Amino acid sequence: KHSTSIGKIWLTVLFIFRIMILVVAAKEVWGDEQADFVCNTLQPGCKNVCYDHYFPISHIRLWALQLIFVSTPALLVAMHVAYRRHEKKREGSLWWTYTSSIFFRVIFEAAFMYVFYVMYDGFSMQRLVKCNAWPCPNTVDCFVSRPTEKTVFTVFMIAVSGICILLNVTELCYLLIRYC
Amino acid sequence: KHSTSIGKIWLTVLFIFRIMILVVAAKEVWGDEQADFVCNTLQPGCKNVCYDHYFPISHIRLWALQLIFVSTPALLVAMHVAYRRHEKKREGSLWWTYTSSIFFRVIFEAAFMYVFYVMYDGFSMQRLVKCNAWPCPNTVDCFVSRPTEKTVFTVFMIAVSGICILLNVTELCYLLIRYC
Amino acid sequence: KHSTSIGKIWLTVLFIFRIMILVVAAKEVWGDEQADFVCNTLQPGCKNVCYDHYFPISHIRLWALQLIFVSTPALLVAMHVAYRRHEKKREGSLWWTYTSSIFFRVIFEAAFMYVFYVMYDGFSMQRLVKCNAWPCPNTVDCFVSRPTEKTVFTVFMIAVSGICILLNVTELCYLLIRYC
Amino acid sequence: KHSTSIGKIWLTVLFIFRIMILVVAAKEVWGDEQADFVCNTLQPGCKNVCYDHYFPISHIRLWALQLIFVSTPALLVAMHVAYRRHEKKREGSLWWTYTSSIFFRVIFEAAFMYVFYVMYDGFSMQRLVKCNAWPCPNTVDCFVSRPTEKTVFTVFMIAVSGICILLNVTELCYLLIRYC
Amino acid sequence: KHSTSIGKIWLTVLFIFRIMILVVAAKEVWGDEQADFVCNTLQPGCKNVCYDHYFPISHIRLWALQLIFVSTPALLVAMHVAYRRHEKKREGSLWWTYTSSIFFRVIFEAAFMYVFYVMYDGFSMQRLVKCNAWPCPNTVDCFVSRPTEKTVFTVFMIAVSGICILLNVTELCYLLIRYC
Amino acid sequence: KHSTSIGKIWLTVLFIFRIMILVVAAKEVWGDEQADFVCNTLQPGCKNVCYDHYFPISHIRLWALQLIFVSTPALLVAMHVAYRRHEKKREGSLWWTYTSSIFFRVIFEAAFMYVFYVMYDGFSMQRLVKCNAWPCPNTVDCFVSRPTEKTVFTVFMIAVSGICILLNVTELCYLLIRYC
Repeated sequence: KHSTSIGKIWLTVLFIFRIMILVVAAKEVWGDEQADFVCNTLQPGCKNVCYDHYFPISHIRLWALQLIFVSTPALLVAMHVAYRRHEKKREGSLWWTYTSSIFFRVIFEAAFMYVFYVMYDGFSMQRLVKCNAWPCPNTVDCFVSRPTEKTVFTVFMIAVSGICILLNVTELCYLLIRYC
Repeated sequence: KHSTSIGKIWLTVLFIFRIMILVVAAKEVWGDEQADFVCNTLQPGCKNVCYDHYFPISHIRLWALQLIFVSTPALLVAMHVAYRRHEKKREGSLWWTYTSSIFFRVIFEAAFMYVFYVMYDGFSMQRLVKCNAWPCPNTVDCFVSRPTEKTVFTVFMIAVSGICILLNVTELCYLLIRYC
Repeated sequence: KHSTSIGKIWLTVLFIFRIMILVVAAKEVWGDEQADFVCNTLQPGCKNVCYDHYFPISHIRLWALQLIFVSTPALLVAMHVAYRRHEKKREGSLWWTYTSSIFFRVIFEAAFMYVFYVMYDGFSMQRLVKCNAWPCPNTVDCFVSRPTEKTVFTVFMIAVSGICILLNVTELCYLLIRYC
Repeated sequence: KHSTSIGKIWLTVLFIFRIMILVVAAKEVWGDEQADFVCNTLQPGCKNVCYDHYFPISHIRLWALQLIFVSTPALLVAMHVAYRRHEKKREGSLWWTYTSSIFFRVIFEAAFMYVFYVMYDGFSMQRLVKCNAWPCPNTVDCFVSRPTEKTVFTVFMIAVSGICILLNVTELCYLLIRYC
Repeated sequence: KHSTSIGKIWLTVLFIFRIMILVVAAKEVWGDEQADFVCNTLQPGCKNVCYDHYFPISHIRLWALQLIFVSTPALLVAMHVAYRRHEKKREGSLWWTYTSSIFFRVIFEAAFMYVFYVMYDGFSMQRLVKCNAWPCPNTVDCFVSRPTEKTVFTVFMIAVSGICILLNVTELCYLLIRYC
Repeated sequence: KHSTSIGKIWLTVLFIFRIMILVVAAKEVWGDEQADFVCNTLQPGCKNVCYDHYFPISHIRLWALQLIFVSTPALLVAMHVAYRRHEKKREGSLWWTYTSSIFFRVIFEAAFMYVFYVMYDGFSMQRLVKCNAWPCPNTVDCFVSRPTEKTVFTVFMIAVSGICILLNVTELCYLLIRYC
């Protein structure tokens, strides 16, 4: 509604960039994450628990959840605006919705980025994971599928999300120096 | 027709949220539920009956049935309204359809949530299931595919359904304090 | 054309209900019907003939044929009406087409329901099928994939088809008490 | 252009019927025609040549070719009409195109039906085929996937094609009793 | 722009015919070209190099490249025409673009047909290929998947391409007897 | 906005050419890149690390990233233009956006072409790769799937990208001889 140049151009383009990466290239990279997960063992069920332990949620599913979460505040505004428009036919209020929506986008973007770091150590996928969860005997060596390609796409998504955080913080800074 | 702000915004957004989770992320998590179901046994047919025993209906199929059921009352209203519109050209009556439709949505939402709890104990998927159905000899250990990721998506869908119940109860409360 | 409330609302909603069940949930339930059909034998070709014997046509293919058959009479009417409209530009006749179309819909619905019962005994799929067709030696035990989930969807489709029969019979009753 | 009731209603509906069967139900029946083709032998390459010998072209591909061939004469007319319309802006001639198009449809329909009979003996798929093509040693037993379901759909397609031939012959009879 | 009857009817219909064959029937025929390529050997890597040696590019990929290549000259004209239209608002020139576009279509059609012959000997696929490329020991027998069905579709595409060449040559003949 | 003939015709046609190659033919040439990657070894995990070592990112994913990157500058301009249009309603500036966009396209095109050369040596895929990464014992022979077909498509994409660089350099040359 009252977006700046970066609000409606550099934020909408980067959002489409993230979706395009997810659906065109990234999704099929993760297609055989479990199928080509190879563990050096003869113990039945060891592969299931080790993959589940080291990948509690896939990266692409986490990114899909993140994109769904950061697009919801914009969607809520587009229905509140279309509702107040018809209600009158039957600033101030609009300002508080647009400032909170930016605030919620920053929180959602930072929360998922924090989840990525805590759950997956850093941002580089390792070739070998060592697993001692039951029923694997002692420690079992398992090997990840396409660790390098997944690292490349992880860096792309994290870097763009970090840029989107900065582009949202500046808009909050601009809106919080005039009003207050 | 006579919806409040939460009726046409917070209820329609949450409904789209559930569909987006189901088709974009959740469905492929359950892609190999039976293909990667691994049992420690040499008995033919044991894997078929143990998977069937512990998963009488898949979670995503239950969620798809729930969404189809909770969207039907809205669909029925949108056809009754378009029918009465042309019938006159050839409140009161509309009020009773909109109050019952909300009532049926609450019952449908609560019924499926109850089915989820009774059928699947709690809301967390276990890594190991112990099965003694014929023809499995004694008790056979079987291992579930992606139990943690399925648990995460189960919590998401249950929480949103619980919120949707509250958003529907308040609208019934508002409509049942003015008329009665 | 001259449909009642149940003719254009409760019949069109149920028809869409059946299609949504078929394409969104049911079809992938039957995805691995033969792939996970497991027989306890070492005889080549035994699995092929036993599956063919017990599933001469898949449930979803029978339902797809049923929906195609019960939608043609309506499609024929919508083209006859659009043809008579332009022919004049270049009741009575329309009444006989709409009464026969309902009649054919009832026959098609009842015929497929009868085919379901005769071919598949009841409406519950069994876990074990015993097969003695050549080249299987003596009697061979075979195990069905997802028997419980298939039973659940079978009951849903049969119940809705039975309701659709009743909704079509009443319209025939209403049209056959005024004219005759 | 100058079609009768059966020309534009009963012929167009049956054509959509054939396409609907092909794409919705029939295509996935033939999905594992070679994958589940099982031969009782240890000879490498025997399965490839026996399947190729007994299925020189799949039924669904033959039906797809038939539908493409019987729809081209109508497509050619729809471009000739749109070409003569603009040419004048820049009967007799139209009659000869519409009579030949019906004639070519009958020939194409009968040619493919004749191909089906000659290539595949009758219209019922057998469970067992005996194959002695090199490099199979002596005669090798092979087993077809879903022979009964394929027979059911073969009968449907042949019966509808036979009806379409009759519906096209009558139109030729009507056009060949007035002009000649 | 200045096309004859065969230019805009018989050439556009045949082009759609080739696309329809490619996407509806032909593409799935080549679905398991390498998966069902069977060689009589125990040498790892032998199957990879023999399939690559005998199929440097798949037939459907070659046909897709042909259709893409023979469609750009028409696409280039449709953008040059829309560019000159707006440029004036801001014959002779159009004639030279339409004559060269037909010329390039003939060259592209003939080049790919020549590539098909040189690369694949004739137009019939053989059941057996004998391969001696490293690391295969001596000569290894390998067997092609669906050779007869692929031969049938190869003949269809070659015959239509030959017809399209003749339809393009006549238009060049007509355009080169009036101007010169 | 101020594009020449080559800017809006020969550059947009080549861009569509690259997308058509990628989605219609190229993507499923790379469909089984890892599935048919065959290594001569019995060491678990050896295949995973050798494929990852020699294919850090798939060619099609690199091309998809390249197309996304070289289409962003045009997308940014189309939103800046639509933003300045409405801002006035509420040359010079447009010139600097269109000149930088061409500049960024050249850099992005050259950067990815350089990445292709450095990462993959030349532009021809080899049949055999020798791999000594842990845990592979000594040096292990591995064999690539469809090396010749991938080489053919690699040459096509490199040649078109090189042409696109030249078409973009000339436009920069034309714009940098009038202004400067």
